[PDB]
Amino acid sequence: MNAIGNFLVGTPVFTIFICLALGYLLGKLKIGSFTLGATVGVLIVALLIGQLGVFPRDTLLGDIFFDFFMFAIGYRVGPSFISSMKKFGAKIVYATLIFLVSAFIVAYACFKMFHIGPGIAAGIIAGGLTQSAVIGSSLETISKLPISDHLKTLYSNQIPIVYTLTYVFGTIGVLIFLRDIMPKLMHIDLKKQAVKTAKELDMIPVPVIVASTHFYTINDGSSLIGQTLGTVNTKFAKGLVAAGLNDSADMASVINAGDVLAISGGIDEIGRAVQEFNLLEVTGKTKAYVSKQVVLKKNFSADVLKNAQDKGVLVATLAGDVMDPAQFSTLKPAESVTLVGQKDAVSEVQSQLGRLRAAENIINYSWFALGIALSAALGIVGTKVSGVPIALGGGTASLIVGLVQSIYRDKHAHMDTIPDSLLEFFQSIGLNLFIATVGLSAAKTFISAIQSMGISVLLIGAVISILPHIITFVICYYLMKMEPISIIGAQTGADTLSAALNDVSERVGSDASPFFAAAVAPAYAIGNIFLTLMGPIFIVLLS
Amino acid sequence: MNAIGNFLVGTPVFTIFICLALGYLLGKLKIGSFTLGATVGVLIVALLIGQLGVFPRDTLLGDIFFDFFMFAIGYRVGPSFISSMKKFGAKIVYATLIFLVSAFIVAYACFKMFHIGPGIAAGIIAGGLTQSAVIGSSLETISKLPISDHLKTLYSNQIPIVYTLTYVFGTIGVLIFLRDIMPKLMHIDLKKQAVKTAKELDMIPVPVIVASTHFYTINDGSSLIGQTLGTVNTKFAKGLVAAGLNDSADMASVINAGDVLAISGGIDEIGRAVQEFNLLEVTGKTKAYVSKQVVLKKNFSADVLKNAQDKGVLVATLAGDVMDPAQFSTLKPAESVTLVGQKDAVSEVQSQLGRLRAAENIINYSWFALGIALSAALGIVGTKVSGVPIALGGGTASLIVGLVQSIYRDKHAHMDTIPDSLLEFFQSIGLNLFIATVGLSAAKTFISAIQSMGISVLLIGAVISILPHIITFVICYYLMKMEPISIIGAQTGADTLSAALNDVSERVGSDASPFFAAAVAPAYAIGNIFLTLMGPIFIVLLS
Ligand SMILES: N[C@@H](CC(=O)O)C(=O)O
Ligand SMILES: N[C@@H](CC(=O)O)C(=O)O
Repeated sequence: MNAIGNFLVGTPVFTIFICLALGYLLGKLKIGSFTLGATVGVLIVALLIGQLGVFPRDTLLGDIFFDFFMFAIGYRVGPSFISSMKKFGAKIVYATLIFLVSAFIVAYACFKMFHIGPGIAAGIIAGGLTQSAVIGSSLETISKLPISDHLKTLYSNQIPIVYTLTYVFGTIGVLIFLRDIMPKLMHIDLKKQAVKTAKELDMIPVPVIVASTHFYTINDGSSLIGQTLGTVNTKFAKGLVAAGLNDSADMASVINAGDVLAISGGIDEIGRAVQEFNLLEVTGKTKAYVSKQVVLKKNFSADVLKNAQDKGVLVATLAGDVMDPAQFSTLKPAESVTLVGQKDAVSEVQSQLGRLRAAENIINYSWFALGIALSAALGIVGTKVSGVPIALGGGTASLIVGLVQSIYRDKHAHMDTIPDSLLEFFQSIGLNLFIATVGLSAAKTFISAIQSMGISVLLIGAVISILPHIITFVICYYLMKMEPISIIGAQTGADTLSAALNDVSERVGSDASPFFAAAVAPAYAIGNIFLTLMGPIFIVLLS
Repeated sequence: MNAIGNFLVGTPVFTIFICLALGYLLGKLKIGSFTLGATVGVLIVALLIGQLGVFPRDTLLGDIFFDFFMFAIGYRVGPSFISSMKKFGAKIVYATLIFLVSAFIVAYACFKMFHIGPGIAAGIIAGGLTQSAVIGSSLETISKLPISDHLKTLYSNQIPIVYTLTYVFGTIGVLIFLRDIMPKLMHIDLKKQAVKTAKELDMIPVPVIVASTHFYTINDGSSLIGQTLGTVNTKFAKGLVAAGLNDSADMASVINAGDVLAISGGIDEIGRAVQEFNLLEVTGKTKAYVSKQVVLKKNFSADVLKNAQDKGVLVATLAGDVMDPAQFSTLKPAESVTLVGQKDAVSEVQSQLGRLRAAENIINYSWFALGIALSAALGIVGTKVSGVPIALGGGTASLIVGLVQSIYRDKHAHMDTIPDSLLEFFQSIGLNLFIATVGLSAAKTFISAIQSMGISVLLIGAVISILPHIITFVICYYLMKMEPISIIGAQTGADTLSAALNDVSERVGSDASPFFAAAVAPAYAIGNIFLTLMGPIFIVLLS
């Protein structure tokens, strides 16, 4: 009975990664009509495990794995923010401002009416308004602010316990309220209304067809044998070209017998070409005919574009698509494009068109590390407001750093892009690891604190977690008469619920997912910054 | 001058992630004809940075980020190990055994001839034989073994300093020796000889063609209008089927006008079909006609396979390819396969064929965490040999756990697969972070130790890093007369050099990369286990 606790305290890695394994299973368990979720399951399992031992809490591991989560969230939100700012109106920002004001007023009123101490107030804020940087910011503010030392220790110790108590209700309750109750009240379907609104706007994604090189070989005795390749290419419709016979690129090489054309262009265009003149579609074996993407120079000469069209290299954008010849003159200078053709001829046109680009798969670890370092440096800075040393915080600055990096990489393509699955791994495991560490830390005195303050730490959290959403929903839908889905988006962005974001995104469908992302993106940054700042101000005010 | 040090010691995240950013740039700097590399650049930058402050070392962060690296390496090596054991001979294992014996003899002789103390001996082993778990295993062994307390502190403190000194020469020197000097001595080219040997064997990868659904629409008045769909499907050659008109699947629906066939099969087969009867290749817009992968049941009925061939569902393996009908009877029971067809008809055949499978992109975080926990638990176990409490170690057990998990997931496909870029991120950043932490730790007393022991800690490391490779190369090539490339593979696997592995793999070409991986894979596990065990034995013997 003691040996198991000795083993658990001896090996922290086993404890941390065994409080993270069973949590996902508990979250994926289906009980009744609600699923607990990964974070809540991890918190419950950590709370149960932590009773056995006296495990302490490591600050650096949690800080790093939370900075990774914040950077991943900022990177994912990045591209949608500027698009929502351009196209969606300011009502998205206005809803967040209303929600923040309402939460401030309700929290102040409840804390004043119940005389809640500053430590419990910080815990209730950090739990009901689901933000994790509040714990660290409040600890730093409590350390800086002048009080008795015993008061400092008590206030610093009481925060994680109240955090773990109220976090349990916040995620599940607000998820249920924003996923079922509000759609039932508005008498809409989440899929249908969002699809209709996305159809009204132009957020609906449009698929892009990419040209490819298909190796059609010649039918012998087709009566077209004996025509020069340049005239055959001019015979092809707009957007077509033949790379050349075998792996060679020669202007005047008439058809001999059964040789390959390697037609490049759009699928329907190749189809009409085949119906114009029959050809054998053969898989072929050649590694020379490969496309390449290259960033252009500032001069971005178009005469070389015409000469490459004559030469046998199809022009396409970075995504890959045939484009109008009139776009040659009015192209964007120094814009990366993709071309298909011969092994070295594409490189020749590249040398005459611009510097070589870089592949998507490779990752700039130097840029990753520099982003993390700049996030920490930005979080260092802080100002004082009437004796309150407020600071941006470590996690909050990472969101801004990721946003700026994504926006700047969208324009300037010199830097490479982080793979998609890496971001999902980052956010998921980082958030669950931070939650597991906190829950393992605050576990021994859990039962003592739930004996000391039973109902005056859960009902307050429930009220502060539910009431502002109801007020802002009523104001937005009944009085101001906004659109249906943007209300959900703005509320779930202001409350900073990534689980609710993901659940509504997966329920709504892939068609309107770039709509919901645009609805949520402007809210997240303002909500995070103001909720991070709310903590120290509340501690100072109730103190 | 003091403020910068105060900032650096105040914020460990900034220091750790700023000693990791400049390191990659320094490694990618081109000086002369050699590149320093990421790990060596990080060590140099960490050593320069650590002079300013008094930063301590965190054990948990390094342990976790090294366990991730070891798990990623084991997962990548996994599939090749059993294939190399089956096809490559036992000479691969024999070369590693010879190398380990030679390294043991040379190290014992040098340490006895120079009376090197046990701590310096552990450091020299951990540096010259590039293995990082030696530090932790030696620290644990020194803690357990009975000596005077001052001796314990001195021996524990001297290890990282000697480690950082000799690690610099090991990677660069052995990389140069195994990449240029040995090919010059054997008078071979790394690309050509490996390609020839892979052609002699059957390690050469073979590309696989996957069938797809192409929506050919009907030419009006083609004289084939008015034939039932079943007879048209039987008219199609072996390996072809038409899903059905529009998005429907009806057996008797004659061609009306300009309707789509949605031909499915191999590209060349569709080409001969189009030449048999002309069709318009149109991109089309339909989301119903999507393929699915499903794991089969044990009964794996083949009558339903024939009925699905009649029905209009093409049969393919998980990779995706047309397969012979005679393979229907002799298929593997409960083997996952992929089918193309209608939105729900594929699900019908699935219901009659087996349980639904899972997608590639999704990751089982529960399996990841359980693997890490089992790695720690396996590393806990240990035995005693004449008073030496040897143990497997934390990092070493992770390699075995990853190997077993990859091998078991290859057979049983219920568990999902980790994405590829995640493994590369894991190994790279984890190894560089551990190296940065160690270098930042052992920096203040670096100059004092290089004043105390100048030349008697570098020449010994160079000799122990160079000489065993020369001996084993001479024995393998001149006396035993082995094959050329397997010598390089076995030596680079026995020395456990991931940088050398990656560099030779990228230089050799993608064609022979699954050959070099098979040549290196058997060596790595035995080398890691024996090099991890070598440390405590050496400490006890020289003590
Ligand atoms: N999405 C939330 C998760 C949490 O609070 O733990 C946040 O980043 O604030
Ligand atoms: N590939 C080496 C790297 C190192 O020693 O740091 C190893 O895992 O042992």
